Amino acid sequence: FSPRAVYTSGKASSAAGLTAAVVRDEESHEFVIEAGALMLADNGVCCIDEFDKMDVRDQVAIHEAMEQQTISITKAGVKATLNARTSILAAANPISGHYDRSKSLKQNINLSAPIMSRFDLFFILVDECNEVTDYAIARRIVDLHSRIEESIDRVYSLDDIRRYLLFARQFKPKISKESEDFIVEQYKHLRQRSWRI
Amino acid sequence: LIIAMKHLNDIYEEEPFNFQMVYNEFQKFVQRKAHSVYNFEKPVVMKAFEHLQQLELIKPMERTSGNSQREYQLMKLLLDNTQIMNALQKYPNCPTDVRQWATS
Repeated sequence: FSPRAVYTSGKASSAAGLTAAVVRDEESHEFVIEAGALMLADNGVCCIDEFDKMDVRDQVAIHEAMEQQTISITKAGVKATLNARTSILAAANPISGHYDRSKSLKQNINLSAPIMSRFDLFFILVDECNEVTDYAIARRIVDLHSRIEESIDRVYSLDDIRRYLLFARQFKPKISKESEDFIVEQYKHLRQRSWRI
Repeated sequence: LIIAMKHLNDIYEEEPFNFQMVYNEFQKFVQRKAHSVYNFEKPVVMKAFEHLQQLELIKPMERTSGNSQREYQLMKLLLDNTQIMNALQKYPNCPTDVRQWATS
């Protein structure tokens, strides 16, 4: 849907390939910077699949671009800072592939604390055996397989959604005082109660 | 309390239990729900557990007293899952929340 989207797999990506790399130019006999996925996804969205399989050495490199929105390189006499204004969408599974209810929630996710902290939305999906859900899923899948086009009812066109999103993104709303004190009290209540807030 | 006991028996296959684990997971159930009217303190739940033990649906293992309190005592259930389901089906005024928690 989004033309400014980049997709990547977990293990196949190295630390250099994500942010940037320092490579010697053949003709100039000097050192230059080859761009990584994050800086190519500038002002876009970057999707990572199987985030768990990534090594810690790669996630620690991601750390800076996650929060400070920029990436700094100080390697081999090359000093630079680059913009990494990206939104990260990560996909993963729990430890051993199954959510074991015999263990605590914290023990079911093998992720570092800052990484857990730096995601705004963290959704966990649990699969259950229910007959009505099974019937709905089966009928949807078979209907899609048999009736490819006539089984699609879209309220608005994808191009219309794109145009509306482009028009809407340029507005900058202001925060009202009522919204201000409502946010204050809501955060009071929320913080007064693993994934620390 | 019985539904919590069944969940404990399912999660931990054929192992005993005590009052504290049941209380903790009952607290978990009542805290996940936003504002349900089940705000009860420890003593009333303790009395309910004592009554349940009095009706002899729960029996101690390797009985002793003084050394071990009523708390921290290894209890076991004397019922089957299908019996609980069948009895709950005929319950007169079972609320929706407890029924769905039992199904879950």
